[PDB]
Amino acid sequence: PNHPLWYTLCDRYGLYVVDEANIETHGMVPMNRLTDDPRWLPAMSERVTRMVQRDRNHPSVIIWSLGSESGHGANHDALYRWIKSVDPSRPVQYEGGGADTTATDIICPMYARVDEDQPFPAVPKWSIKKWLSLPGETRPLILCEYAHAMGNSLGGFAKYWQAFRQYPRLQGGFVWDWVDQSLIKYDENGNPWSAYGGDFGDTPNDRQFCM
Amino acid sequence: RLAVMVLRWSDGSYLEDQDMWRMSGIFRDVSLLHKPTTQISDFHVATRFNDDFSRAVLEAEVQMCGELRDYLRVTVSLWQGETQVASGTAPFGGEIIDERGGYADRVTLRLNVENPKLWSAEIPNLYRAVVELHTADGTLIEAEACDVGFREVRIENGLLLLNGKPLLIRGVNRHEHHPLHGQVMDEQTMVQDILLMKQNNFNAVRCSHY
Ligand SMILES: O[C@@H]1[C@H](O)[C@@H](O)OC[C@@H]1O
Ligand SMILES: [Mg+2]
Ligand code: NA
Ligand code: NA
Repeated sequence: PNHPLWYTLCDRYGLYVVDEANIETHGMVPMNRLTDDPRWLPAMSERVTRMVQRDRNHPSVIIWSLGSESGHGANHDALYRWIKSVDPSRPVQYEGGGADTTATDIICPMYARVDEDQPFPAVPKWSIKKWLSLPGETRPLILCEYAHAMGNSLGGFAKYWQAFRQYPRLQGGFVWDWVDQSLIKYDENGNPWSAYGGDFGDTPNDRQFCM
Repeated sequence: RLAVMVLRWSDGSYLEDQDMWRMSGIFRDVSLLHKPTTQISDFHVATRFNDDFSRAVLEAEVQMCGELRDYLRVTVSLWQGETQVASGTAPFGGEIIDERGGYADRVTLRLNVENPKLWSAEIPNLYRAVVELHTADGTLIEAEACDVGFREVRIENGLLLLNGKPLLIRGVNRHEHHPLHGQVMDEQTMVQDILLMKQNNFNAVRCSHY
């Protein structure tokens, strides 16, 4: 969840907002170790319930999200349903555990490609065009993350937009991401420079992957 | 002496506007068939399966014409080569259908078949069904027969399945055409066409458009 003012400005300038609970357990093995564990349901529920209690009056908020990269566990399903009961007015999405689980109203993959399948076991990333028509699938598809804009990037961005406009159920996506997470350091002369992972003695680090 | 007056054009021609040579004549086989007064007038074969196709039921509905008699029977027997795998015999008189009763002139035979050899284009396993119309005490009135392929065609969850497996149709449209004989078909040409299709990895054909 964002600084309360963010929503106010989105209400007034006009932007559609995905409001997202503060839950990410990426580093767990497997990803859903905590989110499938009922002992972690109370801590997760407060991260979802208190967000909704806070932001439910903002028109700019159109979709609720259960969090980020935490696999898919029973706690997601429980909290999915909680929001659906309390607020029928907004869809719920969640990308974890394959982007098309029972905890999501929207097929919301990250970095699924336009035409090329990535058939990872258990959590494949299908071609977004293919994903739509998988036997029994009916939901819309909006990429929660796509076109990873790291350094000299956004190659093939136009391939996405051609597909979005041609397919009714391909309804776009959210680029990853808006602003580089570089920090300011100063040299011996007081001259500012842009720093990334490791420049603060922080170790282990992931270098420029913050940008 | 037979006399046949064939018209090139009729109101039927309004429903025969296929993209092809427009011809006319007696272009398929003519024949004479002798059926007894008491006769098999129709018969339908169905095959249904359990979930993994390890059990089937062959269901044959047989219709008669002629005078109804208590001594009348139908036997449907199922043959795999020279081995009889299944058989059933019953008098005429189907189950009750509505307030007025049932079909006294029909009977349905149900034969159990364990581990049936399934039909497909990959392996065209066939059985032989023989439909005998006869007296209870053993006099055959007549027999009809057909080739039976055990297979299930269904659409499930958006997929066309044959025997539980999604098909991939390597098909072709095929008109009935011969450069010398026009629209008259013969065995040799037919067999030739099929051998070339299968040799070229086709598994399906569409009867375009008749
Ligand atoms: O006329 C043929 C066919 O019957 C039609 O459907 O498509 C064109 C083809 O040449
Ligand atoms: Mg035509
Ligand atoms: Na679209
Ligand atoms: Na990053």
